Amino acid sequence: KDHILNLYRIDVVYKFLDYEIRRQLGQHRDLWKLNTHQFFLREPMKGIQGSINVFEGFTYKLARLADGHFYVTLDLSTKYIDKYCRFLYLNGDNWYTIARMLYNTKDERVKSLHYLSIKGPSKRFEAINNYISSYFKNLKFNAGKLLISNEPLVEKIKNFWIPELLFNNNRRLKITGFNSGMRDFAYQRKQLIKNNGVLNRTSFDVQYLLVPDEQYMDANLVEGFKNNAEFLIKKLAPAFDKFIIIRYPVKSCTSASVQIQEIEKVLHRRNALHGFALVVLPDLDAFSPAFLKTFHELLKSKFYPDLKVQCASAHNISSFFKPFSTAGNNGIVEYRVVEALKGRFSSYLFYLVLEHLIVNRKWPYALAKNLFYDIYIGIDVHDRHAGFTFFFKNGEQIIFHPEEVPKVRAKTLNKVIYEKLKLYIPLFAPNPNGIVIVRDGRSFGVEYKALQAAINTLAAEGIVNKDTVKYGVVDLHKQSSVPIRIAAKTNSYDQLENPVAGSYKLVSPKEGFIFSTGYPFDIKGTSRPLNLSMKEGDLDFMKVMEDVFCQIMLAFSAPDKSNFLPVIIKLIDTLLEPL
Amino acid sequence: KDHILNLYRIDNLSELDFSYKLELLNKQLQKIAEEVSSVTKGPTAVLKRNQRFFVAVPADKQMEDRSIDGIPFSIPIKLLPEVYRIDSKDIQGHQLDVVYKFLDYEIRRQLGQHRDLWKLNTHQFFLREPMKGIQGSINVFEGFTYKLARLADGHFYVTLDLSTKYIDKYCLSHYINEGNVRTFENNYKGRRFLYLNGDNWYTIELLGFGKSVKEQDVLNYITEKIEHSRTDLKRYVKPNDLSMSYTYPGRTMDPHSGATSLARMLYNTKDERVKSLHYLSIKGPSKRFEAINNYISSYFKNLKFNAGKLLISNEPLVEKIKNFWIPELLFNNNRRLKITGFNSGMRDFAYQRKQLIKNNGVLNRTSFDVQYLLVPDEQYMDANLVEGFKNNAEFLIKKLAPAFDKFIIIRYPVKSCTSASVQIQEIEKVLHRRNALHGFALVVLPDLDAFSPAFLKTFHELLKSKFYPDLKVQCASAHNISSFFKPFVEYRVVEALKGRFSSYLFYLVLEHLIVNRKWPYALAKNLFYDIYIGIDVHDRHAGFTFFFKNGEQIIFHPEEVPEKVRAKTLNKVIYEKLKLYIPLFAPNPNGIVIVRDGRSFGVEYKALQAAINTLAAEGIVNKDTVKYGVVDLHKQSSVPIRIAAKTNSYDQLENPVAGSYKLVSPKEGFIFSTGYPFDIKGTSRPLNLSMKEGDLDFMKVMEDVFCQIMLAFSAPDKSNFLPVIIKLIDTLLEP
DNA sequence: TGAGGTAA
DNA sequence: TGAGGTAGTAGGTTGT
DNA sequence: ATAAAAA
Ligand SMILES: [Mg+2]
Ligand SMILES: [Mg+2]
Repeated sequence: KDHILNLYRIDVVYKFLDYEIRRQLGQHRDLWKLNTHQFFLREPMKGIQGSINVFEGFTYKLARLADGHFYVTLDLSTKYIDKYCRFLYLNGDNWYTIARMLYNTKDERVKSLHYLSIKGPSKRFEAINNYISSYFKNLKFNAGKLLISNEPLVEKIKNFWIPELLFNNNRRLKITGFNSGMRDFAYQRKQLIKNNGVLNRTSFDVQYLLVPDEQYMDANLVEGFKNNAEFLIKKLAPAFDKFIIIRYPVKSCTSASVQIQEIEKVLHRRNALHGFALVVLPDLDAFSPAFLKTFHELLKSKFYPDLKVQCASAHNISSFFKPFSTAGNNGIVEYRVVEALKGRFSSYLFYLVLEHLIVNRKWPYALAKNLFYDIYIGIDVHDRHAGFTFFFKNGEQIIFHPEEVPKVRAKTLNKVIYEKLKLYIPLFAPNPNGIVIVRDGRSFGVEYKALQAAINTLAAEGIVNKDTVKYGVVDLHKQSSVPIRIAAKTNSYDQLENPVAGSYKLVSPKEGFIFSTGYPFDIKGTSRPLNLSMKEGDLDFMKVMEDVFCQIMLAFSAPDKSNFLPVIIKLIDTLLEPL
Repeated sequence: KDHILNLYRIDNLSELDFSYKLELLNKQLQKIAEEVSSVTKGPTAVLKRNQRFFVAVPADKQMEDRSIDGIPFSIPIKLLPEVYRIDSKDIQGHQLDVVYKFLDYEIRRQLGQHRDLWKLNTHQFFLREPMKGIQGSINVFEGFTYKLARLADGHFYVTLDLSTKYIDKYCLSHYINEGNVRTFENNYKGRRFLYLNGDNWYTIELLGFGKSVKEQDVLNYITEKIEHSRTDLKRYVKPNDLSMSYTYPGRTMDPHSGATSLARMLYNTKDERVKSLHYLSIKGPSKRFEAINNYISSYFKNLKFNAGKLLISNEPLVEKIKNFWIPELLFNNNRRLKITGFNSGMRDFAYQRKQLIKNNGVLNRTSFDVQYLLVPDEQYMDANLVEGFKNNAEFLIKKLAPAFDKFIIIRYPVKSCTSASVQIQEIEKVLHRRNALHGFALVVLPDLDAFSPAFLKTFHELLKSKFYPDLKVQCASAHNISSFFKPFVEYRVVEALKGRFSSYLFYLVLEHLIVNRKWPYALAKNLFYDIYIGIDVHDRHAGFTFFFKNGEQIIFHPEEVPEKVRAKTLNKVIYEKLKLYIPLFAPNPNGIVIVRDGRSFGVEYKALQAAINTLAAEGIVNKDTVKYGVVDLHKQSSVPIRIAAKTNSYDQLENPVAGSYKLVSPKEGFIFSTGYPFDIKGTSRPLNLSMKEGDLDFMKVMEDVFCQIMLAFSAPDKSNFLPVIIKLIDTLLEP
């Protein structure tokens, strides 16, 4: 079907045109600018009973598509500002950022007011047209006139095909067409995971069950929760052994007081230095949220990467159960799952067990067909720390390694890449035909030259043939370069809908966008694009994009829900908590 | 665009043979037909010819001369050797009971003779394999309901729709044993059970319990049925389970006996499973239509007639369904809301309805009465929260209806949990101490902390039914009121919960205004017929609603009825109200339509005719130029029609637009109204209309009923199913 | 802190 | 009980 | 206009 893009054609000059548009848009009375490419209206909504007003506006940019014309890209935006008191300073009619505060997306002040910024395809694509028709007119080409148009770009947008996934005991899942098979794709994915189990059948390490003491928690609620979790995790991964329990005292709760005793008293005496463990956070009674947040941060970051910790909340565990009066026995005082509250508890337990398996490096499934390139590398530079993932063919081999970054950082990163590649290439992917680095953020050539040095060393040792191999670097943008929005024009009563999963748009032969969220999943609003840009190398961009999209279908955290990032960057974000 | 319907065409009627063999009167004829059909094992197609009634029987089966013991006398019944022939192209109305009954019987027999199926009633067949992966103690069974159709194109159709049943996993074996026969007996009598009985599954109604199988004489009988069974019921049956007595759910016969092991128990969709189930049976258009197509292809194939073949086709009917247009609404200070086409204005219809009501207030601007704010005392619920809630509610009401005076507070204590002594203590002591017996008020239910369930609703029910004619109240729950304010002393609404409290208050105030008979809005254009009289009788109580043109005049009237006295009361009420109200609101009425819920026995038409004759005697209304009739509205549709729209989107099926109608006969139609501009999950359900008497036009009545559907007074932001007259009757008339 | 996208 | 619809009938061949 | 109570 035909698709509608968010591109209004203008019928080098890039910076000159941007200057003209910015200068003419800054003169509008009901239009105050906030960034180089962000504007807002000088009025809040009506019927807002809070102490914070919201400000509508639009995001604007220019595009240089391959057709041979310049285009305008427009998308909505929203700001939150308190009314009674960075600041918004005043000088006559000239208002600019530097006596009112500008709020951030965090804290409870804005969290209750967020549905106003989410618009579906029809509402969003009519608001964009209204903004174009109203404000984006009477624009001047300095002395001349600029024809900012309407009736947005209509194109036949192609899409990738959903790859065939590989599960345990074979039992693959493949999509043949736009039939009832694809309609239940996410449900089939989750059901196959639940039935067959995880693909990785390697042995387990030692796990623990460190929970609060008896003075704060009962001795039967924890027993029932542990038994249910053990049953589910044994059904999923049959190699699980046991879930031995550690009890630690509360010792009041004001500010990080329990953290001092947590390591030296109970953890050191029981020799629990090595393991994975599971922690229940004490908030059963009335609690101060700041203490719980600080406790979570200190529990995750106090220990170095040994004993990686996945936590849980005691409130939900207690709410999911009921204190039965053990009718039939004496003194059991056990807790049971409420009969009307079984499905939600099952979903809770499934998600928690999946998370604990992810932190245990047991991947649930993989792709049946090999990707076009053998080696994929994901590098992220966390605060003062860095993380690397190595992704081999199909997805059966994913390796993760953290590192402390102390310049000599390039030397350390190059050494890490060299040793990891020389250790792992002969084991999993002998004679690779291509190495791709996927870097989150911005690239400066350090990773590319490190890969070049490692390739030269490996060719000196004869591991990989230099002539047939290729290497390249691609950059992932979590915030898109330009806010591209597309919709599918249909015959239904609502004439627009979200694009299908896999719709790609290449702006330049080295830059493009992928819409992973789409038809087989359900979302509120319009899908946002994931932006990729290949910087250097001798790769084919189309193959890299197809492999990245196939990596997006590997949703290890929530298989039922959709996934926005490829599994390598998502795994870094999950397993790279500070230190 | 085209719409895919739920009908499958029988493309073999051109070569089907057919044959013949031959209130109190209607009941006697029905009884005669039931008795002959029971003894001949076939369909009865009772025919009227030459002012006489005969029972139709196909010529293959014989019929022996005898007598049937009727109530006045035992009428002799006799075979008539004359046999009549019906061609494929002459199915005139006297023969309409024929063809229909023959096909029905044949299809029911062949469907009940299936392996992986069983029948629940005359027209519902379910699978014997329940839904997999249910963690509760309730099995969900999925099946279909079918019906025959006589669409005016000239062909018979099969209408098939999905259905679900909820049955516990095991009943009468692990629930009651011989040691507690008299303990829980009263918790099972009068219910509906499923009996397997080998490979002949049927539903039953239990008349009580009995002795055990080893003593009641019936062993070696069930062992015969479980021997030739595809299910190993040998382990199920043990000589310890007691013998239960059953009858058929249809009518009364002798009290048969059977064991308690094979009997499972069914649930009507009110006892339990609410909000823990009922979400598995909600299916969208594409999924439901795919399941229907699979059922038709799986079981409605290679069907056999008596000697021929039944060629039921596939690819269900594809037509072009027409629709009515959305009427234009009228609000306070004019402020019309009209829809010009399929544009953005149609998209925000419900939201703009609510916004216009919020901005402009209610349209009815008459005076008010004395109001109360029945609320717990100072020790329970305190006083500062009460004062803040009262201030906010008063501000909202005065913003909505500017004739509001005040909100006089009344305090009551709670004491203990009795639900009957607290009934007298709560509203028969403090309200009787004051002069607060006439008014409207609104009560705040005490549910602050650790309130016990299963009684508060009972209390609430009592609170809705003591002083009904003089103290019509609207309830509210203190748990939700206390969930917004938090102590700081003084009480202030929390900053995070500001929109939620606003929505709660707006809906509560709108419901309280509806109790006060202050209609928020009305239609702009007049209806085709001036007067609409909606009648609805249930639970010994009757309710009438008089709707004048435009709806600016909607008058509700409750009545108590106990059957000739009932008809006299109905006639008196209709005549008195019409004579009182016609000269005021509708001078020289053009027509009178009685929208009746349920089934019409002809009493309404007689009452309307008598009232019209008396009115013409008074000279108020004419006789040559006047129309009057009765239209029956069915809450549960006769044939289960479903409509979906064909679109090129990724989901190829969509719900039809609001107001899409399809008529099957000259006097039978279906309307779909919960469609596009509103948001629902699942498929829209039809509304069924059919005339009974009178000389009205059916198109005008259908369009006016759809126009009345668009008047939503309870929740303006959501969809509506019933027309405003029946919806108002159901909202009021709480006892 | 059960978890995803959309909002930023 | 702030509220809406979607889910949900009637229940004649006979099935000891 | 808002998220549930509802794979
Ligand atoms: Mg987490
Ligand atoms: Mg109510």
